[PDB]
Parts: sequence; C-alpha cells; structure tokens
Amino acid sequence: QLQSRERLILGTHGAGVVQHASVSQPLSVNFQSSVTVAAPAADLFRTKVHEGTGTSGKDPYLRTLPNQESREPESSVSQAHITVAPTVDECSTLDRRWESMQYWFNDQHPRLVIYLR
Amino acid sequence: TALEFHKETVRRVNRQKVNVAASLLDNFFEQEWVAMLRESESLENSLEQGAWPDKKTDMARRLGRYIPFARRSLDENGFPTDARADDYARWMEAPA
Amino acid sequence: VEEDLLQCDVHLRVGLHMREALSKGKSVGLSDEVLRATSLVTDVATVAPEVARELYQRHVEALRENWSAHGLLTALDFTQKDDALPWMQQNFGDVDVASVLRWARFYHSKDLMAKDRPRYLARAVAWIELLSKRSHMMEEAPLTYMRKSKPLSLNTNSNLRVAWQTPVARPDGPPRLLAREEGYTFHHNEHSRFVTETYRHPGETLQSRFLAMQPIHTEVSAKEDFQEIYAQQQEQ
Amino acid sequence: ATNIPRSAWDPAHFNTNWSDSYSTEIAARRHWPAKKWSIG
Amino acid sequence: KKHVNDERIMDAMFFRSDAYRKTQTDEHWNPYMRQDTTHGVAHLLNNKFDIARREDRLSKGEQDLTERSVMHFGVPIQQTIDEFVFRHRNARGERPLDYFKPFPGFRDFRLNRMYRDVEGFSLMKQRPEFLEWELFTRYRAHHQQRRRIALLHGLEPVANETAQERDARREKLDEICERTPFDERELHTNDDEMQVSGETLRSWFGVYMLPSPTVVEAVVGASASVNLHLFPLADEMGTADTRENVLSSRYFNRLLLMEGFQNRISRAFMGNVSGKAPEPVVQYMQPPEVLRHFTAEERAMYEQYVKEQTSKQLGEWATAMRRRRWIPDRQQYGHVVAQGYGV
Amino acid sequence: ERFVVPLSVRLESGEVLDMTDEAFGRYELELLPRNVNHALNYGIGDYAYNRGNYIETQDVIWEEQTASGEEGWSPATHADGLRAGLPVRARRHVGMNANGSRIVSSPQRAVIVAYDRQPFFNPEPRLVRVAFQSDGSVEEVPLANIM
Amino acid sequence: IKAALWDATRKIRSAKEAALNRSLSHNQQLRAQAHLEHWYDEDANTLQPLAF
Amino acid sequence: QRKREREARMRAFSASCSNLLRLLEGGPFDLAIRLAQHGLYQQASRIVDELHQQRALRMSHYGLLIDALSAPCLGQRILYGSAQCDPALTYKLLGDENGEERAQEAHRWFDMAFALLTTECRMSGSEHRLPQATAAATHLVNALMRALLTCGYTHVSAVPDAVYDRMGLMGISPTISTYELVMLALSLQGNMKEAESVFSFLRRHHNEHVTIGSFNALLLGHR
Amino acid sequence: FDPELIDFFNAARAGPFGRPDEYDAEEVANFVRADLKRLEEQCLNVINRCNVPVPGAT
Amino acid sequence: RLTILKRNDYIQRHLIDVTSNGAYLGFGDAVWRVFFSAVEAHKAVLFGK
Repeated sequence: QLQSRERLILGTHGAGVVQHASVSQPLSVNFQSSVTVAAPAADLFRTKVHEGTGTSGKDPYLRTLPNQESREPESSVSQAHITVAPTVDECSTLDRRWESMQYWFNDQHPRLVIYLR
Repeated sequence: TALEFHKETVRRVNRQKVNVAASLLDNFFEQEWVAMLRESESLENSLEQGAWPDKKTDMARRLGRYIPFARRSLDENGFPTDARADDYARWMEAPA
Repeated sequence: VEEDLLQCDVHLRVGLHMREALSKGKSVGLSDEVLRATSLVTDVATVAPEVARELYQRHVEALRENWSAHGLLTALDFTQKDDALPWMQQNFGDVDVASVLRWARFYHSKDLMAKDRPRYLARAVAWIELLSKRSHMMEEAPLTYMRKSKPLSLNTNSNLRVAWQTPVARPDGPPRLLAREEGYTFHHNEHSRFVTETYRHPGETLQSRFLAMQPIHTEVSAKEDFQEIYAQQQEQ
Repeated sequence: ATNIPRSAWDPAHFNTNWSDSYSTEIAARRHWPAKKWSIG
Repeated sequence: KKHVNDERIMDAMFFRSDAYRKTQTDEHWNPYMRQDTTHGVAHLLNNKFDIARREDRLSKGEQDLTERSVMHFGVPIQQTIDEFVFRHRNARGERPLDYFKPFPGFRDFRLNRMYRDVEGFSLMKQRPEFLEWELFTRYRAHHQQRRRIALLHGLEPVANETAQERDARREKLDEICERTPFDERELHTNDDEMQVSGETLRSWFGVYMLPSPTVVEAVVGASASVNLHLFPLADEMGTADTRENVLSSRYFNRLLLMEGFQNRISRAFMGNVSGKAPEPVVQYMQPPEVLRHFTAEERAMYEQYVKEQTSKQLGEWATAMRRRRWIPDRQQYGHVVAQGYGV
Repeated sequence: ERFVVPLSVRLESGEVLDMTDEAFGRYELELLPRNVNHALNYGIGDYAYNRGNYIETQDVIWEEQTASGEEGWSPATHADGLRAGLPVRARRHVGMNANGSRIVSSPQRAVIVAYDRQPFFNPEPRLVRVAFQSDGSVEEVPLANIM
Repeated sequence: IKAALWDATRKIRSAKEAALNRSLSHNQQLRAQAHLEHWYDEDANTLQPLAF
Repeated sequence: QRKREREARMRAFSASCSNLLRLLEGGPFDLAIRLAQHGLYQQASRIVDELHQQRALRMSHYGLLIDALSAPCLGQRILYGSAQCDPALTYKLLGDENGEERAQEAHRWFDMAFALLTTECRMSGSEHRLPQATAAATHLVNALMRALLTCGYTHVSAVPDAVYDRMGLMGISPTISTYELVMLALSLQGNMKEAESVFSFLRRHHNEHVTIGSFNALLLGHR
Repeated sequence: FDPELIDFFNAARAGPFGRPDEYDAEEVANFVRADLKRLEEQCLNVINRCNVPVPGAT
Repeated sequence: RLTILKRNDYIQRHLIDVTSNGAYLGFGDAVWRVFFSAVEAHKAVLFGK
C-alpha cells in the first residue's frame, strides 16, 4: 500500500526512483565533468510524445506514464458473496430479490428482519 | 505575449500576466454569471411556463459550459495551441 | 427502404394485371391510378379505421397500464373513417404503413383480410408497432430519475456521493439552481450511495476545538421518482 | 481488448510485490558462511 | 566541422525534410505516417467539432482526445525500477535489512517504500526516538490483533456503509478488543529492531501508553483531564495489573483532548489554531522575482486578484464558523446563539 | 432514552428556537467546505477525521481501501498464508449423507484452527480443517469453499 | 428587446461561421495544406457580409 | 465505385431538395416534415410560423416537426458523401449544418409544444399541474434531445448539461430515449466516465429497459 | 430478462411436478444468477492464481 | 387500532421473536442444515410412492 501513490506511482513521471530536476552542468570530478552544460530547452520547440527536454520532473528526458486511459486493476473482491449495507433503494425492492439465508440471516445488517418489518 | 513570444523569458512572464488577468476574468465570470442566473427569481413564480422565450432557460443556459481563459491554451496569434497540452504547459511554465 | 422495394408487391400485382392486358392485346399504363386500382389498396384502404382504432386503443390502454390523463398519440378522427391512413403516416412516418398493412395481410398463404380479420388487425398492428421506431418511443415505460452527484466533504467513503436535491424533492429547502452550476455531475457506480452530509453542531466543548466535526450521513434515495411524487400528491 | 495487456503498463496494475530482476538472482546465489559455530 | 553549424547543413536538413514538398502533408497518405502528433495536432482535427471538443476537453482538463491519436505506451514502472537497480548495482542501500540474511522471504526483496502503516502514528514525528519504534511496532501488532478479532466476529468495514453503522460497529469492536487478550506470539521482531518486554514498555512510556483494560476504563468513564495515569493503577485484587488488552479507538479518543498528550505527540498547535482559517492558497501567488516584472498596472491587477481571493476564503471561514443550518420547520437558516447542559 | 444538550437558536427574522443538539445535527449547512477540520491538521492534509489517533486513521485506511475494493473476501488459494487463526469466510457442507459427495451452501464466517501445508498431509483437494463463527463447529471443508 | 436582437445577431454570426466551417472542412486542398489557423483567421466579424 | 455511390446518393438528396422547393414555392404538414428532414429548416420555419397562428396544431404536431428537423435524410446524405459512412462523424459533420439555427428552431418549437400540452391539460376538464407526467411532454424531451444531438458540439454537450437539468427541474420523468440520449450526448462529448455511470444505474436498476442504442452510445464514446 | 431465454427455459412438454413448468423472468433469474455466481467464483479463483506467482518464489 | 396492534403482536411473537437471534439461526447455515437433516430422517416417506 504505497503512500501518496496518486502522485508517486501514478503521476510522478519516473516512478519516484529517477531525479529529473537537475542540469548537465560540469563538476570538476571526472564523472560529472563528462557531461557538458547543455544550452537550455529550446524556447519554442515542438517536442515529441515520448521525449521532453529535461528541465523539470513533469517534463523529463523520457515521459513515463502512457497516454492510455488510467483504470484501476479490477478488484478481486467478491461483489457476489458480499454483505452490503441496505440502502433505501435496496429495501424498496426487498420483497422481490432471490437471496440466500446468509443474506436473510446476516449478523451485520440482517435482511430478513428488514423484510419482516 | 503575442508581440514578444520569441523572447525566452519575456514570453513566459507575459504569459503570467495572461494567466493572472484571465484568472481575474473567470472569477468575475463565474460570479457575475451565477448572479444573472440568480436573477431567475423573477421567473420562478407561477408564470410557470411563459411559453417559449425564457432568458435563463434557456436563452442564457443554452450557451453551455464556460471555458476560462487562464486555462484556454491559446497560442502565439491568439488562437488555441496547435501545440499539444504537454508542449504548451512546458512553454508556459513560471519564470521561477 | 434503401432499395425502394416497398412497392414491389403492388408492382408485381400490376405487372401481372398488365400481362393480362397485353396478352389480350391492350396497351397498358403506369401511374397512381393503376396503383390505387389494384385490389390491394382497395382492400387495404377499407381496413384503415379497423387498424387505426386498434393502434390508438393499444397505446392508450398501455399508458393506462403503466401519466394516463394525456397520451402522446395525436387525434385519430374516429368516426371520420377517411383520415385514418394519412393520420397513420403522420403518426408513424418512419415506416410506410401502406406497405406494412399490405404485408401483414397474408398469414402463411392465407388472406387474413378475407378470413381472419381481427387476426389481421392484431397482426398488422404488431408489425407497424415493431417496424416503426416512433411506436417504440410512445410505447416507452416510466423509468426513474437519477439525481446528479458531487463528492463528499468529510469523506467517509468515496463511493458515497453528495446527492443532488431538487426542489421537487424538497421544496421546504434551499434556493438551488441546476446541478451543473451547483457543481454536481453524473456519477454512479456498482456501490454508489447518495448522501447529504452535515456534522453535529459544536457547542462550547474541547472536542469542538481539537477534534474532527462528526457527521451524521443522512442517506437519501438513489432515484427521484416523479411518478410516485405526483402519486403521493394525488393521495394527498 | 488491448493486444498488449493492462497489467504490464498500468501503474495501477503494478505489483506491490514486484521483486525485481537482480534482487532474487543476487540474494539467491549467495551461500551464507558455513561456520556459524565455533566447533561445527 | 564536428558539431559546428554550416550552410550545407542548413541546405541539407531542409532538403532532407522538405525534399519535393507540395505541402506539409505530402506523405500523410500512410496511416502511421499521418497520425503522428509530434510537431502539433492540427492535421488530425479535420472539422470544427473535432477542435470544439478539443478545447472543451482541455478546459475541463481531460487528456486531449486528439492527443490520444498516437498510442504512447509509456515506460513500465517495472522498467524504470529495473533500470534504476541496474545502474545503482542492486539498490543495496534500499533493500530491507532482512534482504541481507539467509533466504529473505519474498517480502524482503521489495524496497523500503513508505507503506501507509505510518499514516497515523502521531507519536513518531520523523525519526522515532528510543523505544518509539518498538512501541509503534507493538501497536502494529495491536492493530493486527484488531484485524484478527474484527474479521473474527465479523466487524469488517463495509464498502457501502453509513456513519451510524460505522461508529456503532466501532464502539462494538472496542468493547471486545479492549477486553480480549492481546496475542504475543504475533510479536515479530523485524530487521534491526529491539525485542523488548511489556514491563519495560510500561515503565518508559507509562502504563497510560500501554494501558490495561482497568486503566482504559478509568480513562473512558471519568471526565477529568488531570489524571494521565503514567503508572499502574492497581488491580481489583490489590496487585499490579500485569496484563495488556487490544488497542481500540475509544481510549485514544479519550486521551487526544488532554494537552499532556497533544504535546506528547507534538501536535500541540491545536489550542492556537483551533477556530481559525487556513492561509489562502491563492492561484498564481507569484514570487517577488516577478512581482518585480508585473508592470505598473499588471502589478495592480495581480494585487487586486489576490486580495479578492484572500477576502473570498476569509469570508468563507466566516461562513464556516457560522455553521448556519437549514431548519425546515422555519424554512430558514438557524444560527445558534447559545447551548445548554446535560438534559 | 435521550441525553440531549439543547440549543437556543436564532432565526433569519429574529425568533429563537429551543432546538435539540441532535435535531440540528441533522439540519443542513449553508456552505460546507472540505478544509473545515484543517485546524487539527493545519497545513498538512485537511482530513475527515482525527489524525491524532493512529488507530482511527488506520480504520480510515481500512474503510477507504475496503470501499475501493482493495480489500474484500476474495476467493482463496493455497498461497495466502493459511496458518492457524487466519480469519476466513467459509462455505458449509449442509448435512446430508445419501447425497452425491456433498451439498454446499452460502458463505459463513470461520477461522482456521488446523491446516497442513504438506502436499502429503493435505492432498488434492486440501481439506481445510476449520471451525466456524456460529459456535466454533469443527469440520473439514476444502479450500475451494474458503474466502 | 436587446436580448432577442442579440439572439438574431448571434444567429447570423454563427451562420456566417458555419458557412465557413463547412467550406474549410470540405476544401480538399486547404486540408492538405494542413493548418489549424485556417479555422480561425476568418470569422463572422471578418467574412465579407458585415454589419457596418 | 465509392465515388459513384456518393454521386448517386447526393443525386437522390438534391433531387428531393429541388422537387420539394418547387412544391413549396409553386400537403403543408408533410411538406414541412420533408423539408426539415432533408435539411431545409429555413423554409420549414415560415411554414410553421403561420401554422401556429390559427392554432392549426397540437401537442404532438410541433413534436413531429422537432424530430423531423434533426434531418434524417441529410444525415444519411452527409453520411454517404462526406463522412464516408461514419456514424459518429455524421454527427460531427452535420453539426456544421446550421446546427444552432436548427437548434433554436427545435428549442422554440419544444417550448411551444409545452405551451400547447399544458393548455390541453387545463382544457381537458382536470385543471391542475399535470403537463409533465404526460408522456407526450417526456417525448418532447426525447425529441428535442434527438434534434440537438444532430447539431453542433456545444449542443451535443448541452443535451446532458441543460436539457437533462431542465428536465429534472420541471419534473419530466425520464424515458428510455432520454437515458440513451444522456449516454449518446456524453459519448459524443467524450465523457465515458459519466456514460458508463449512467449505464451502471440502468443495468443495476432497469436493464429490461436498456436497448442496444445505449450500448451504441458506449461503443461510440469509447471509440 | 429476454424472451429468447424464457422460450428456451419453457420449451418443455412436461417436467418435475407432473406438469409442464412455466419459468418466468424470476425463476430464470435465480437460475442465471446462480450460474453467474458459479462462473465468477471460478474466474476469480483463476485470477488469484494468476497474480500469486512472483519472481521470488514462482 | 386493536386489529393493527394484535397483528403486530402476532408477527412479533411468531416470526420476529424467532428471527431475533441470528446467531441462534446460525446465519442460514443452521436452517439449511436442519432441512437437510429433516429429509435425511424422513428419506422413507418424502420420496416413496
């Protein structure tokens, strides 16, 4: 149950492991001097769908979330054997539904008592 | 903005001016429009139909969902961005 | 319809009638006169009061079944036995009743319009009511009305949604505009609930400054049943 | 539906228990020292 | 020259793109050549309805429908994580310290991600102090015994349940948890955690943080705040209450008002911020670095806009503290002037 | 039974009502934002509950997820830690003999008191020796009838 | 009065816009010369019939 | 081959248009129906403007005109010719066809129909508030919605933004065509997160009243 | 419910009560719902087996 | 009102007083099981001749 997932796993481009907000500026160590300072993101450039320039996290060197539609993983929850709270518009029909005796004799929200009342 | 689009930061700063003016405008609009839509207590009486021509329903509500201009992704010339939503967001980020 | 073979029935009849005239040696003619002159529309124009009365009665008793003070169906001039079929095409102009009645005449090579005429009446009526999509409209049932919806403030569940309360539900209520302008939009899911939230009124307590505002989630129906609304009002 | 399934690109479908590629094939090839005991 | 602009190069990047171009869409005959939305989206919006729904959609913020004309299967979360581990040579700094023992159970390859079970613990702020983590883990055990008994008698949370049932069920489960033994074999010592005893916990934290049912009773029943019982109140046989029962919610509901605890958990502000408004998050509250640049009158527009926004939410908290409500019996909004007492 | 604290209420015109705390807890606000209980959660997320109670925020997680369908009595398989005392929703074999190999019923809560992971001590199908929630009746029902 | 007059005026305006949105949609060459600004440079404030 | 089919289709449409204009300049109710159905609102409007004068109409006459104004023949014309037989783009490529003026006509007509329907309710001897429960007015709702979906995008999104809202406000208990047009307007708006919600309420309450045109709304909106 | 399904549920000349059975929309309702309960139970058991293998101990 | 009251009391003493203890009912399991036991016992005469 990853915390702040709706900003981290879903909307943080690089899955929260990749750090985008940085420059290509040269540091005198032999590792960080190998990266030349790149002149900034072009002002009026029309960039591609997967590639950004890399100025920010939301505009990273390779956009990560797809343009597909974002739908949850369809839960494994049993919507069939589940004991759910009787709404007024679930009891407005309570005399008509074919249910089992756990449905009628539930401890939590018993429904036969609702029917008999 | 139109005039000074090519200027790397001046365009972005004038686009901030745009986003502030249009925010003021759309707040103005969302209150001075629900005001004109609250002027329907003149017509919520037992002139229950008043058959064809009501001003709010729908001479005024026909015009539909409003588009605020702080959000209307307008391009250089004053027409919506041919560039995509992403490109235009980056282009119009803050001078910060 | 696309091929305009609606009238190939009468045109087969006239082509045969004219294979009679040409075989005798008489020249022939193609016009509305021979159209209305074939036996078909002669016998199908007499059933016009019979079919139309049935259509009207079917749809008025259906509405009485399911509101019933008005019907959608226009005035069929009853005793005016003439304006039945033009009334029919004005009433269900999406299909050619001239062809429906002349199709539903034969019932397994059996001319119903000579023998089982009430059978033809309830047959061509079924056929017009099904082929004409407008018939489906004015034969619709009373469904119920879903109030639009907006998310909760004190979020007990997300599936539990501030319901839209219209003045016809509650007149002793707020001066509300439409649900769009007041923010609600369309949403319901396999578990959705419709709710009004307000919290218990806080007096001068310490919880009333350091805790959360406890809500009593007053849950309202999922449907605005205007039919039961006017029915309650008739029941006073 | 989608010829490339949902569970592979869907971050909503991402495994809370996705234990990665080097992880297990590294923590597996180890052999913890055979001499936990002074004697044995 | 290597990486130096040149006129043949200008002529060449133009002869390469627009070789014999009759118009920008000369090669837009191929489908997976036409639908590409790299250098814009216009060529795929061919009627006014297309661009109409385009702009309405971009106003309402939904992802532009002609944007989705190219299918950009993103980068899989698994690929980004796998690449990260590959660059950083196993994320050795990130695994859970149980990864590094014999046969880490499958739960021990997934990284030290902030899983929500630290959503609620007001005790530990950012670095759990001594025995703070050990008590938080004991209470992880306590809420787990909670879950056991909750599914046990079937007090599970319900997808479509309402508030009255919620708190009825809550006070229902509190009754059995606070009265039912707390299970100790479940007390699993994780990586680098200290395995401690109940008496030591009850000594350092007080038996108010680790209350026995009797002390919890003394907290729920009486009304005083002056009694935070940081030590054992004896048993009904005259002894020390060497026992603990499950952590429910009503007991903390009792504590959270006594300013001894509201500071013990360092959320002390509640006295100083209880009845007042939040700071208005004004859209476009620009920094002085471009308040410098808003011209003589655009600065004025900016300040008028922000002033109207602050006044908006301030009158909004006025209407929040009013708490006027619709008495239908008067068809109006009643604003309470005073309260009573226990009636 | 009722233990009410009355409220002297002011009306829009001027008259004062003697209305109960309960009966105004039901009557509807004028403007109900979501940042109202911020005061307990200042600056940080403004919630619908007390963040002070880890336990109540934990039932926040419980109810929120269980509404979202992240939790639920899904069908079980062998992989889910079927150890002694895991809460489990079983389905009963409703008692008959001359019937063909079993007669099976609705979901009824249970908990496991005896289970073996061994593919030998627990063959196909793996009879889960369970004890239900009604009175603790111990019977062996396979994992096909467990949630 | 002014509301219905503006109604008739916006009728005319949207008709002059529609008589343009049809033309650009059904021009095969202005659509091969793909540009968005086509749908935008002309509008009922500038198409030939004007109110002044 | 496709060109020949488009030419032969525009020929039928244009010949019908010309023969109709000739009838009109040179009976009246079928004339107005055919005019508004091929797309000649601008001439079917003055016909009804004088048909209204003498109370030559009823509840359902303006209703007929409303649905016939949605131009089914012109829809099929545009469909064959410009849409390349595309049922979604036929709405988007009809919406350019004076969809506002056709929409203003459909609107004013519906309001006239409401007038006439309440007039009938109060002249039918039972004087009281009952124009809504008249399934006739509900079908005016369905017909105005069908005549709006054929118009511009503004109105395609107005069907469930102001027509549905006004329906609820006046108390018109919705019919199946209203729910399927809720769905089809949301579907040509792009708001599947609301269309599948409508469908959820239906399947969970009135699946006997779901027909295939609503699943059509879904298969169009997801598209 | 559908007329095809009723005409398939009641296409029988005689049944269990010593008399032909008339199956309505609801006597077939409980039938199709029991069947669909069965199919969902089997389907979700599948998916549960389909998430259980992980790289660690598949 | 007496008619209404003594219908209330009859449905309160013969059905609702029975179903008051869901735990007594075993939540449907016990009720089904006892039916299955009744037919267990009288296998002889229910499906006989």
